[PDB]
Amino acid sequence: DYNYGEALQKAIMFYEFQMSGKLPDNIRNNWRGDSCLGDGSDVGLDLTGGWFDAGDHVKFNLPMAYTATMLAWAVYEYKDALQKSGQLGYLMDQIKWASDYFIRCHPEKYVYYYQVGNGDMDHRWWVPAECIDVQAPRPSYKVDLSNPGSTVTAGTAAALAATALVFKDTDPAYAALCIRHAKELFDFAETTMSDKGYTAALNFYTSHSGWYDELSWAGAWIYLADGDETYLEKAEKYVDKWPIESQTTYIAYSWGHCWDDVHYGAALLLAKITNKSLYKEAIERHLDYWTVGFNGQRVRYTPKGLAHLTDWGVLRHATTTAFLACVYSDWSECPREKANIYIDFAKKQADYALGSSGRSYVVGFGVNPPQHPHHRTAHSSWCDSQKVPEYHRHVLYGALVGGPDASDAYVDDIGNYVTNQVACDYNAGFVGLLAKMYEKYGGNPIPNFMA
Ligand SMILES: OC[C@H]1O[C@@H](O[C@H]2[C@H](O)[C@@H](O)[C@H](O)O[C@@H]2CO)[C@H](O)[C@@H](O)[C@@H]1O
Ligand SMILES: [Ca+2]
Repeated sequence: DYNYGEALQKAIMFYEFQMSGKLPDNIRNNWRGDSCLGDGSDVGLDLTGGWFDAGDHVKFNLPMAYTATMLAWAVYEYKDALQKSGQLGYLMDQIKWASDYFIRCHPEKYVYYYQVGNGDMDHRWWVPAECIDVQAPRPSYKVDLSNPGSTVTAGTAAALAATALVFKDTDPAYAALCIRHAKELFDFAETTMSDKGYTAALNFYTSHSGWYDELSWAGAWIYLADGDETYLEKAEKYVDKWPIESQTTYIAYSWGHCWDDVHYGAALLLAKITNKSLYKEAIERHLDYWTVGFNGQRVRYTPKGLAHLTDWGVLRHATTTAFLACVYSDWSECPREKANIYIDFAKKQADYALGSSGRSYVVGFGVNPPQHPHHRTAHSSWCDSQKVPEYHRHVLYGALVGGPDASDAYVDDIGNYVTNQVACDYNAGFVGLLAKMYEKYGGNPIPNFMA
């Protein structure tokens, strides 16, 4: 069996490498430094902090909020296992880092900054984070009542709500602040019902599923953290505008939970909150189709056992769906026979990410892991070139790469930003999955681990 403690410890550490702004003194690596300290200067605000999205240095607040919410979800479900591993403190520190940044992006009730950095310009430069802000300006982008962005504002509300949920027992003052910001951002999103202003992320993180599942997503997290039934009532109200499986009348089920489509996770949380069969059927339709099949149709699988939804961030999809299987299979209302099927599914997907096919797909872990992730700072080029140096100067511990194709084929290639891609959302659900696997199978993390 694989060391799920070591994997978990590193999958969490991966986020330290993504940090932007003035780093705290408690960081565990010696190669990341302060960066992009002027973020927000163009609008008179302190918009520093947060995570760089992927191997670039743009801060995209839609996938960032998604990542924070999933990280908080891991704590919510597997707090005790995360403490026993000794990594709960690090994971909590990262959640607050992202949420602190979301709060700074919300200086007024109906003004939310959703992006720092221009996508096209930032991607022209292959330079480390500590040098990026000298090469090109980093403008701030915002939405308001006249140019609204309901998807991203609702997504950030979910993140702050989930943050308040896990910080309420340790820092109630901080939890109260996050809740206040979440309900404001929720009201902002619900009032505008539009993405007319969400324009800086076009061609990078444009959603087509709609902001309504983001509303149910946020409404459930607000209720779990605050108990205000008003936001549970609003969550169930917008279920009828979730995506529907084509050629049917079911709630969509043949995709997966991801930064673009959160109605999957929303259905799981609403099932646990309300115990209604509407949500239980929807999530069980999804997890059934992803395992044994539903109505004679089944998600594609590679011969080596990987659930292969699509070629873009395939492992992000498998590990994330696997995490949902963990949470639901551990639920008391889950049919027992379906529980064993779902959890065996989760272990196989986890083991595939860790090296069941013959090689780890987690940088710096296991056998023959990827060594050339499409990541500017870990590569650390001295001349604006992906090819120079020919080896990464730094190890991007814990990063889950895009993954192999449908025939289990994969090759290291710093230039392939699909197969060798890494990103915040790729590791989000992965943490939750490993937390469960550690709880069940153990495997001790590296003591005193430093990068
Ligand atoms: O936005 C996804 C991905 O983009 C990467 O930049 C690409 C860019 O999208 C493409 O149009 C251009 O031709 O090539 C660059 C890379 O050479 C970016 O490097 C990634 O960080 C980002 O995740
Ligand atoms: Ca959506």
